[PDB]
Amino acid sequence: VRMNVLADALNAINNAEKRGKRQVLIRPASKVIVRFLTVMMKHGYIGEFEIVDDHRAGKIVVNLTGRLNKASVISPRLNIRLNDLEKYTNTLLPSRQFGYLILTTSAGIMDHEEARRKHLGGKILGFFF
Amino acid sequence: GKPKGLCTARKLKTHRQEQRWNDKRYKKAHIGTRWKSNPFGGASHAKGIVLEKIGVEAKQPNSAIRKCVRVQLIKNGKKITAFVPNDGCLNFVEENDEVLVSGFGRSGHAVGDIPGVRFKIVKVANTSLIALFKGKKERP
Amino acid sequence: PLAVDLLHPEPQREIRCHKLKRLVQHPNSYFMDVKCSGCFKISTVFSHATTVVVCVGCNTVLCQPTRGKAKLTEGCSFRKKQ
Amino acid sequence: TFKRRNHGRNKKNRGHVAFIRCTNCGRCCPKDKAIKKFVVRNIVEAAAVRDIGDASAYTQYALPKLYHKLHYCIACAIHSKVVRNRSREARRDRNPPPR
Amino acid sequence: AKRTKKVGIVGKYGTRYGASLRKMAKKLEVAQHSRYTCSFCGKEAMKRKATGIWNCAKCHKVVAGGAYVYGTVTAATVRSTIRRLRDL
Amino acid sequence: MGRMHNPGKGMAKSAIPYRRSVPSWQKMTAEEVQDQIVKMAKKGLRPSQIGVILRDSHGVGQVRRLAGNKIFRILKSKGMAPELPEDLYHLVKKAVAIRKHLERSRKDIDSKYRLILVESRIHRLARYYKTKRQLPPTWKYESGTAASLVS
RNA sequence: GCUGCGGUUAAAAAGCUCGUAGUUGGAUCUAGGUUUACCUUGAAUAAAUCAGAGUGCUCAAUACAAGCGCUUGCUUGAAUAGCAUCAUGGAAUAAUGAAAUUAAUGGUUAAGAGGGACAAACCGGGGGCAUUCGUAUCAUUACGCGAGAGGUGAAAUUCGUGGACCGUAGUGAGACGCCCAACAGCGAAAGCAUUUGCCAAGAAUGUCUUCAUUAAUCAAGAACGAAAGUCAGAGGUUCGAAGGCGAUUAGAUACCGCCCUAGUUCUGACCGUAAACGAUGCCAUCUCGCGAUUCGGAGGGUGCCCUGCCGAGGAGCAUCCGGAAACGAAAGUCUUUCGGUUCCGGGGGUAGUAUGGUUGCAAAG
RNA sequence: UUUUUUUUUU
Repeated sequence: VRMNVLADALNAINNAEKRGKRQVLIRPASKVIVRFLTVMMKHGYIGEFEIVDDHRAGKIVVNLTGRLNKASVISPRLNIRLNDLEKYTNTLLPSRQFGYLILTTSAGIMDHEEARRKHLGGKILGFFF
Repeated sequence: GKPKGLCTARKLKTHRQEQRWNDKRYKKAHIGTRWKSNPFGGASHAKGIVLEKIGVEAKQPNSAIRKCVRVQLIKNGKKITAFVPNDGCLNFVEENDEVLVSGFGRSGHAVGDIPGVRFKIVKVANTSLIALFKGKKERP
Repeated sequence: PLAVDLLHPEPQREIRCHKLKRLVQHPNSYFMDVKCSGCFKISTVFSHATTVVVCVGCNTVLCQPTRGKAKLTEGCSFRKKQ
Repeated sequence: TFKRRNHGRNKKNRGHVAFIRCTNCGRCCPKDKAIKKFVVRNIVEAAAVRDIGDASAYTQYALPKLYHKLHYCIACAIHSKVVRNRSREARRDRNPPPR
Repeated sequence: AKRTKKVGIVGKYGTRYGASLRKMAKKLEVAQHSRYTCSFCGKEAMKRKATGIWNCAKCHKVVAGGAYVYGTVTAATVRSTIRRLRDL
Repeated sequence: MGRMHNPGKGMAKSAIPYRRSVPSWQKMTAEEVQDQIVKMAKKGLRPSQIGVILRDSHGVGQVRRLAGNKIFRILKSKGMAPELPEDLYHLVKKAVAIRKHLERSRKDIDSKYRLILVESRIHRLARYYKTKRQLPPTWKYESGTAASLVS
């Protein structure tokens, strides 16, 4: 039974990136997936993507730029306080010079740098680098 | 795989406790019969009375007769076998002597080629065995 | 190949792809108006019909259910309704 | 150490396969595991076909044949040299040997 | 409440005659004191009168059956054989 | 078909068209189709068969698209809902048939296994319908009375 | 080992399935140009200790002091940091509720989730009950034969002129379904194979049919579960534990041969264990090429052939990555660890032993 | 056809 569309999507992206493919198809698309991909694109780790509509959950087609090392989900969505954000980033990200921790906060889905700028905690969604 | 849900704290904690008992160290330190089984009753040393002097054949490939002594502990009256270290030190130990006994070093396990001996002598007649061996002190 | 247009698949591949695994699902079935020699009444029928569809007036069997597409009675033709 | 990928049998999609009794030993061996040999021979050895023909009571008689399907357990097959051990690489070859 | 755990009807025998003998008697005692569906009126009203005699309380039919069961397996197979021969 | 108690990873299902509009050639009216559905319900057919007949003969691809409502909803509004939902009714009927078969053949261990699975499905479906208030809260599947209930 | 271990072979996947608690659960409602849960900020929150600011106790551990003028004096430090409750703001994520005189009157979609329906010269050693047939083994009858037959490495025990063994033709019993028969099929697993009839069930495929989250895994709980074994009743052909003989041997309580008892078979109950093995738990998802094979479908040619055809199986050889390696298209997508969930392991023994509990007629589980 | 053994340490 499927229980994490984001986990499936990120696994598919990772596999396609490893194989060196130029496009990847993501099944059950969702708002969370779209926001995650938007953050990745804004930081330049993927190209453009299209949301194919089929009167159902829909699909996505993402253009891979051959620049992403790993995009992983963190389950369960543990609550991250602004005080332990530093510990979580040090643990999960390869370096302090690159890589992003994606959180969902009351403001919205963003990366850990923007969350620290706005002094927001929240539940962790995943990370990419 | 282990549970990963956000509300599985009870399962994780209970499973950890259940499996800690399959750990030799944890079980040895929490079984409950430690005091009644350990001859020293959880102490480091114990005073006892020498009953006889015995010789223990060293394990293979070594060959020798280790000079041990049978002791009865005062605190509980349990019988143990203790090693008399150093050379010719069995002479200092007479029968019906009050000896201080300590562990052999491996926390209740045999040491070296001596089989089944887990204790050694530290003092005889309130005198240090090392002092007697070195000649610092003499038999009371 | 690494570079494949997942957005615009080749029409022949889309035809020779499973109905569910296409980019957007589309059934391989269709509705057909059937003409039977005789009464010459056009009758709409589902391609994969599992019921014996019967002429309203002339009471002649038009299709026979099968494992896949329904089998049309001999002498009856069909045309795909748009 | 696992010697063979098929574990010495030919059992796939199956739980249980009935056994056969070997030809020599009589041991029970699963039918997929037993070494099977279909043998078609002349009813009379090659050295006596001429004698039988020259003694034939008919102008033209077709000499019949013996058909035997033989099942061997691994032990009685190796001993009889119906099958032989192979190198590690040659073990994976599945084509029948030349006859 | 369940009065007896396992003895059931043979609880009348107390501790006598041996466990295995009482166990053997239990099956047949239950069977002979049970009520069976009549094949004529269709109601569960067949009761044993004497060994081999089964009377229906409703339709008043008397049938020759088993000693402790309304019908026996051998009689059933014989009936099946006769019916099969009749059909073919 | 899917897998509930069996190891079947089937991939055969209807693929509804992307088009949500009635075809131009489709001239049956939204009210006429409702009348046809009520007529078939009078005759005694259930929604699964009503839809099949409408698709095979009358050319109605999706009654939801044409009439704007699901067949069971139409029957409910017209006050023709059955006592038992269709799937529950069929499961109960299957259980009754398997039992009747086992009364005769008591060595059919496979039939015993199938009965166990069917009754487990019955109980789960009944729980769901009781949650949705489609069954009386005290409704319970009784082996003895199930035959009359489903007949 | 939550972060963060391992379970094919090193210890470790329950035989298999159903199932309550528990855990976990698809997508979807203002993008643009009522409740909770959670996060932020405050409030309430003894010292000593820990961290930490200041300060030449001669340094330090400490301590909480002290430093300046000039006398009648001034100024000081003894900081700051360190579940539940209340309040504030935030409205993503995750749960939860609303409707079966006017107004657009009020039902999200129909999951490459799940269930149910409908189709089929459908598919199958799937299951059950009856039934038909076949040689063979054994016994026995009739007829012929004439002295060996059987068995082994060689023999012997054994059978044989009361005429065996061998032939031909019958008769009877019980067991078993050869060849076809396969890297074939079905079943949850255990397992399943002579013909036919009946009974209920099911897979896959087809589907513009229906319901609409009904789902995954599952402590306790429950069904099934090879062989042997136990109880009762029938059968007792073959083979055959135990037993008895003949060999072999130093011995031979064995291997070999002969005669056999329980058993092997049927019916109704027990037991619940196997190297019950793929020594690999289940559900979902992604990653490679090739040509074969079983079932169904689509499109053509003449049951067969073709379609680099579509699904679903069961495999094999071109195999990224992985692995201690053997090897694995999963045992890969894991220090770049993190989809959900159940069970299990923690150096070797003692030991699956003792004791207690429970199940069983016992054996034992 | 038969074919059992090979003290301790190094």
